[PDB]
Amino acid sequence: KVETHEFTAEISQLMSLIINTVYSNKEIFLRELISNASDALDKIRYQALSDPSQLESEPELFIRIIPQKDQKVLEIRDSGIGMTKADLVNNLGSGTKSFMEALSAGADVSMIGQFGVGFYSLFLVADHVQVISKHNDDEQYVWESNAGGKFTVTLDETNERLGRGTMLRLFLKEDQLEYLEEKRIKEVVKKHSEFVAYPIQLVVTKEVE
Ligand SMILES: CC[C@@H](C)Nc1cc(C(=O)N[C@H]2C[C@H]3CC[C@@H](C2)N3c2ccc(C(=O)C3CC3)cn2)c(C)cc1C(N)=O
Repeated sequence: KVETHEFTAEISQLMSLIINTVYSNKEIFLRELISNASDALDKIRYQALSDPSQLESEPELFIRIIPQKDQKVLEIRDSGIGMTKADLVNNLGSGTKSFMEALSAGADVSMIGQFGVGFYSLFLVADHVQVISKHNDDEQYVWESNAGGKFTVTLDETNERLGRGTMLRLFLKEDQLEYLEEKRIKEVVKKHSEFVAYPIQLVVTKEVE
């Protein structure tokens, strides 16, 4: 059963801004999303210093990028802490207002991650997103959205089990399909995410002839 919720007004306004801006360095979306993954992996790793059974839901700590060319979808999966349904309905934090203000004063989009709202840079290159997530002691959910208006949260009894962590599915814009290319992904990872302290896997798929 689907639950529908409205974005705060400032989030809808941020989305509309990002999805329509003409920024010439849109590749930074991948850095912002890998930084969120890294942070989520740090959080589970450090909780597990007190309580190592927290890692049992998925013993590997990794980041995994899966272009799906048939679907025009770029997936980014991590085995970090994940998000509770509460994180998914009410959000985490106000970073959103503080970043539109910042843009007003000439701030660069590349600085979105200083304000904790790096997730939304994905709308530089995508017009729809699914967030699949699984937190310890809660269920697996799909959060889904176009850019502005409503988002939905749905109990996930259909998809592959994450074990623990998060998978973003970016539905790429027709002008940004280069982020399905292996060499483009590799060089953007190496340029902006060179010092991430977790392995970054990239899946290349030979599709059936
Ligand atoms: C603890 C996780 C953190 C370290 N990393 C991540 C953070 C995020 C992230 O930003 N999600 C938030 C919460 C959810 C899911 C996407 C988006 C932003 N949503 C919402 C939800 C609600 C609202 C609202 O208007 C409120 C109703 C009024 C706005 N936005 C993500 C997506 C992943 C990771 C990660 N890879 O693990």
